[PDB]
Amino acid sequence: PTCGAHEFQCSTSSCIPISWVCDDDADCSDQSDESLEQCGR
Amino acid sequence: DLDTHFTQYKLARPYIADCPNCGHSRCDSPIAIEEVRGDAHAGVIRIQTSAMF
Amino acid sequence: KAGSFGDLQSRTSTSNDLYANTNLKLQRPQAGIVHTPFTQVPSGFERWK
Ligand SMILES: [Ca+2]
Repeated sequence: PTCGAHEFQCSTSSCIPISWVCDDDADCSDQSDESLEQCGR
Repeated sequence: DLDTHFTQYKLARPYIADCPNCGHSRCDSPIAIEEVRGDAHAGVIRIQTSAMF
Repeated sequence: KAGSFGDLQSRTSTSNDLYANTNLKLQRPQAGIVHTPFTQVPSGFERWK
């Protein structure tokens, strides 16, 4: 499923807040947030 | 974003406040330990100072 | 009783009202420095644990 408007879903129904993306922290289990595509680094 | 956690911290500055026992005679220092918090479960503490990191 | 169990009683977890007696007492700052020193009995919840 999908998470709410204030949550960004990484993978496998685990979502983090919008400010928690590209903030030097792999909060998610799949670490999809800091990937070169979403972060660009 | 890393910048989202520092939007309200750019408006703040360090300060010099007194603290006892720099060396021997209770200085006025840029580092001033205020409100040490030690209520965790593995000896991890949080220290608030006057400097900005 | 300021040191036993109910020295900080709040009606719910986010209540604006808060009853708290802790025997707080303000002392004189000394020798020409700026600080506010106080004196109070330690926590009754910590003593309960
Ligand atoms: Ca993150």
